[PDB]
Amino acid sequence: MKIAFIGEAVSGFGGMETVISNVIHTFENSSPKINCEMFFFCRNDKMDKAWLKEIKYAQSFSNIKLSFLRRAKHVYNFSQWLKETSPDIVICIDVISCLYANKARKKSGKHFTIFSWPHFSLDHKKHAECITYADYHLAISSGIKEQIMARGISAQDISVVYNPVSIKTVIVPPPERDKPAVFLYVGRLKFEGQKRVKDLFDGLARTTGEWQLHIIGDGSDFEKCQAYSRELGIEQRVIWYGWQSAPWQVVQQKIKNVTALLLTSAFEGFPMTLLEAMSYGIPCISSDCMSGPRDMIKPGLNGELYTPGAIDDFVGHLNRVISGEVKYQHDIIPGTIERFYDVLYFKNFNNAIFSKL
Repeated sequence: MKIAFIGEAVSGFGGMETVISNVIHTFENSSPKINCEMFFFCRNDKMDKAWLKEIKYAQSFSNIKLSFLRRAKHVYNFSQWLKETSPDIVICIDVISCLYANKARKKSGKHFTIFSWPHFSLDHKKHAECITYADYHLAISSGIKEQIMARGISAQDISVVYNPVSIKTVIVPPPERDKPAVFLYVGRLKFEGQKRVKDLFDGLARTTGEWQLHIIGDGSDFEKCQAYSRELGIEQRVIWYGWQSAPWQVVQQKIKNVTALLLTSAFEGFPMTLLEAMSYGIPCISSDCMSGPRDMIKPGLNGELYTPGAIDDFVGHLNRVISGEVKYQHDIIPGTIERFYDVLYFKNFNNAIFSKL
């Protein structure tokens, strides 16, 4: 004991919430308990509490409209909480909370260590400069580590902890020989913007060889993406599943054989679907975007990376996996993401904290 996990209020149904609750519980059962608590800075109470089931938390509100005054109230409320708790460790799940923690530490008179643990590219969310208010840093990607070092932080004060995925006991095999290649896209649909489904279709339309694309997800651009597939003349090779609560059940039950999962984004907070696909042995072809894919994909071994915007290179990767010129062995791909699996992840996460202490 004792570790405080603090951050601005979240929706309550995110991937981030899943990792946080999971990390707290296995901290809570590590030693006799090593105690964990959470503190949220909120504008309202719209956050769902389901995920905080067995989690002790407190909140600070504040909906004053001048942000200077709202931050002042948050720093005060968290300063008082620090006096009633006494945590040894404060871990901030967003960058603005690093500022709140630092200012409330001086105000409260308490002594503790502040870790940042952001869950999105600093360059793509506000308040990036607030990262410098933490003592040490827990980076879920090498890209995040580079962004922190760019603000003057020493690499020795940043540990890359990645993010966790569960070990699977089934493998999704490739299509049998002489069957069309089967590509998979899992995610919210955006035609350009962050996801660039346009690039996915542009690349697939230029490829050589028989292929089929299975798309699990939707979004406002659904109709625009459908019309673009018709414009490119690929519409009979695309199968749309809409939103799906359990995409990997759809993969096993309905699709059964997969050549590769494709991701064509301009940026990602953390591409958890890539980890999920590799944990089932599915190779991934991804843009090398900020951030995450380059930490998971090993070119030639479990998939490929292409330079952002290099659609010609993407098409080359697609042609080669279709032809067999490059072959990814689905049976060994789950072993290529060893450092992401729950138990080893938590081991290095725990060590990244107590080694700085």
